[PDB]
Amino acid sequence: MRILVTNDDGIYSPGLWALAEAASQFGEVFVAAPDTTIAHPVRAYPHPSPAPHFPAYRVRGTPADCVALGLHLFGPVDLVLSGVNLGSNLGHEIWHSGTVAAAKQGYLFGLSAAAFSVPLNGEVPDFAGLRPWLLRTLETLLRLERPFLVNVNLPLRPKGFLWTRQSVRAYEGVVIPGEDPMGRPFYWFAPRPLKEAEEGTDRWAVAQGFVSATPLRLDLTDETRLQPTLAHD
Amino acid sequence: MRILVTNDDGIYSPGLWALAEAASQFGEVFVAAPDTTIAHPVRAYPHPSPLAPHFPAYRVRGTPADCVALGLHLFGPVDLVLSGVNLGSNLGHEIWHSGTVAAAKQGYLFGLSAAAFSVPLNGEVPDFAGLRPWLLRTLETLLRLERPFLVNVNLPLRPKGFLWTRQSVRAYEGVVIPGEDPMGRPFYWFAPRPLKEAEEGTDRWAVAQGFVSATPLRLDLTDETRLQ
Amino acid sequence: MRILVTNDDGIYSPGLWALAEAASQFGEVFVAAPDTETIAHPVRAYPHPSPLHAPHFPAYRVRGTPADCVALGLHLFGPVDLVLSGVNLGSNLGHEIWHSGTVAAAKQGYLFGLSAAAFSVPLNGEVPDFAGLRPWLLRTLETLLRLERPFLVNVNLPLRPKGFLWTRQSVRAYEGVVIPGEDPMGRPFYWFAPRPLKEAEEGTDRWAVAQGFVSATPLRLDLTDETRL
Amino acid sequence: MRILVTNDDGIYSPGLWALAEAASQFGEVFVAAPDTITIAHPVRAYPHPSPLHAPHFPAYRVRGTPADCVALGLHLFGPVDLVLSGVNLGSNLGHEIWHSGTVAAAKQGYLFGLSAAAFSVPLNGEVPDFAGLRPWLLRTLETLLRLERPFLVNVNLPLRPKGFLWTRQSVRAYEGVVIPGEDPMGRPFYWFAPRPLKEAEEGTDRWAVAQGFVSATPLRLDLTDETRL
Amino acid sequence: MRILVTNDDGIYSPGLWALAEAASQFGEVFVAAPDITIAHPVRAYPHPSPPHFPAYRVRGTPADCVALGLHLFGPVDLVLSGVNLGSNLGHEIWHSGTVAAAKQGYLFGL
Repeated sequence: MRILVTNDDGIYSPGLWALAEAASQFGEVFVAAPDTTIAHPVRAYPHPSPAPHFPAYRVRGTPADCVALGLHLFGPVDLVLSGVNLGSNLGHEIWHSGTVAAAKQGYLFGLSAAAFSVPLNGEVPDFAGLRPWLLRTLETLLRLERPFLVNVNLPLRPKGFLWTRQSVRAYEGVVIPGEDPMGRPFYWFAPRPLKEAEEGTDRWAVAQGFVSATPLRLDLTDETRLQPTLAHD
Repeated sequence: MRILVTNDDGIYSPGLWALAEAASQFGEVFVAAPDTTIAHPVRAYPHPSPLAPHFPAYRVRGTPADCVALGLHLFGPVDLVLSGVNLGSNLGHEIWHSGTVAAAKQGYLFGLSAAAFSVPLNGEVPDFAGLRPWLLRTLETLLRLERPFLVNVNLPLRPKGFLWTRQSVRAYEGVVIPGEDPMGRPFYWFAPRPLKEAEEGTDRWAVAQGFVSATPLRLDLTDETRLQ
Repeated sequence: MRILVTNDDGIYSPGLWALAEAASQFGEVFVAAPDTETIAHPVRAYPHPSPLHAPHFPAYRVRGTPADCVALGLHLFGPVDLVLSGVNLGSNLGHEIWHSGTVAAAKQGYLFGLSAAAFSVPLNGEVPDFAGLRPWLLRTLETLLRLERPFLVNVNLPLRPKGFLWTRQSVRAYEGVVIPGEDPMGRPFYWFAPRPLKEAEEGTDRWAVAQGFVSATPLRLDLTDETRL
Repeated sequence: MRILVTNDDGIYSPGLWALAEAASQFGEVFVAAPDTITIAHPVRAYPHPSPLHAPHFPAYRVRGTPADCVALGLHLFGPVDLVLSGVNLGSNLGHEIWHSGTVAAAKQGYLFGLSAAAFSVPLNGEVPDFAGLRPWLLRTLETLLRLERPFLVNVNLPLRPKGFLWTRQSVRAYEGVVIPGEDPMGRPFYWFAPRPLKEAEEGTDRWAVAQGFVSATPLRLDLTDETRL
Repeated sequence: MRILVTNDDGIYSPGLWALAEAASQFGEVFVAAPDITIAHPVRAYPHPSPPHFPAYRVRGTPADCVALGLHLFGPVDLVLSGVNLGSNLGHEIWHSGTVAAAKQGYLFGL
């Protein structure tokens, strides 16, 4: 099988190259990464892979742009992988994730897809010690009914793997006033969750030391509110 | 009832004032809007509501989410968070990265009822003197629902109805066509297009039929049918 | 003559309309601003209903940068004599002139061979009154239409101008102030609060505005320092 | 002498590390580059281990702008005698100098007193061979270290250099070419394709790199056009 | 495409799997089989299918299985009911539970 690897941090992110080297254990691997709805032009320049040579392209566009060009230039492609993003993509963060959107674009194009992320701020992800678990994870996804759309968060030092649901929490909008060093006022926006992540959620799983894998949906409709509204006698 | 009003087009967008005006008809309106992820600092300066009655307002040099948190601290408590009226649609796959929708969701995450308002664009501009009747009718409907609620609303340019809808979810084809600019440089045309037409009952379908579209949104992106 | 007016705040900026209105009092205006707020690239525009009817002039919102506006403007209303850019809601003084979008549109004008002027009014805290500034804008636009053309000026008008003043760019030195801190959550960070060593000195644009005088600084394109060459 | 190095492509660009290594041949090098305003703003910074195989470099990745890096670095490392910025992937010639992030960081170095330079290399197409360019960065740095301090220079190295040259910025007039066109869907749009009236002169930075010579241009901060003042 | 398969004989009928298996030869299959219009409680239970198509045993009627089938598995493009051990011809069509399930499917838009 053939795999397209992209991300949203750039063609130089070591997480991009760690994902591609790991994807290569299961198939032909091709890379298309970002430079940084309507028909637009996209410039794509061949990029030499800094490991087993991977045909790569540097795209002047969005990650979704990469997936589309990556399928054109490298088709056929059976799977679309996005990451590994330097930074988590858990709970409410899934919504806005660029990494996730890349995988979602692949699913919308009919392929199977998965986003991979690791937490930042402090220690940098050690990709050598993460290779085993990256591999294990890929081996599992590859045993799912296709196509699939999955969101993966790997902790810094994984001890396991778990299928998770998204953490969904309420917050109290904390606004704390303050003044900068030179006198100018401002507001410190810092929302705190009203409770701890329940077990079974992606956030929990990563805090316990497990690779979290969440199957995503494309439909945002709240049918439990819609259906009753649409009913008649 | 106290209503916080915001958007993502800017304190200067007419869409924003059309909505605050319409919301006033149901309660005391407060406005907080963007100027143009974790504990971060944000600035906010008073702003005179355009002249229409006066609305306490603020321009926030941050995100629509910041506006919502900043509005609840500056005019709290609040009963409802309305975001829009956005100058561009927010149907289907677009809901995902909607700034307008982002603001409303923020209010929801704070225990409040919320709704985003969008009017389709890229051609002509909306007439908010004509849209007002449909806006009022829509708010009136929303306010009868059980609280809290999270609804996404799209209004066609000149509406002739109203439908509770579901999100249009469609598959695509990665149309990539080679080409060069009249100057000589090569490039790739990316033109994604849906494998089919929007279905009856979806938001996209409703709007194309001249109807206002109202979709109740879920916060959980988890696909439970692939988890169990 | 014919005058193309743009800005970088967007087609709904009160400052854009104040400048077109203030311009139409010296010629035919044509607006082309970004609705969005260097190799052949697609650019589209849409007729936009201008809010000015005294007189009414053709407008366009462009899905592109301020520079795209200038270009599309010149092809849509060509030929044009003067390119105006502003009024920016915010100042564009001193080091700010470097990465200023407002100034950039005017600059793009000059390279297309026209005369150009960026206008800006300080903000932060209070909003300008374009009603009261109209006198000074007009007086300011007379002064520029006199100048040997082509020209490229950067105008800055205080909130309440009490005079004019041809000026020079303030070129101060700073010390990089950095203080450790920690957001409410206990997280550490650093405040990077740069502050100039001395005050603006007379003749400088920043000084002019502090005095209540409209500042207008002619600009040079060549950043080359011929002395050390 | 101590040297601070940064860029705008990020802490992972291999150009940041080639410049840093070339710098190390002249003194102690410290790095602060983006993980990826004038009012006091918060800036995060985290220690970042240098390359696995090469001299050890004390470095920091910062969640801020290149200018922020110059400031945080000076606070975390500095005293520093020189601020280097690059090697930027892509060039920074003629008009580009204004809206260049690379030049920007250097510029910030200057405003702080310290001497500084920016290095850029033409990209798009074939990537640069930093091992083949090392001899030229070393050659270039030797020359800049002779100039009287403080100084501020912009350097562009072609892919395969064959000389050096002290240039002046390549200024040129452009024409707003606007070809009408349509995409596949059938949608209409305007192709804005800016094009210079005449090839860059000589002794200009753009001209040199075209011949194959490294270019270095000393820069000014003052944008005022005195002759009209 | 995706397919929902049920019957009115129960989850152990060979007919049901002989149908699910033939159904999988054209798309993703999901099986929901048995154990009024007013709102009634329905329980389904994860059931191991004997290829491998996800399945459920539903403590409910066949209709219930199509309803539940879609909510726990759906969306879906087609409903299949059977194979029923026993014919459903002529006058018999009127009261067939096998046909009633496909009917519940059509009335649902599939």
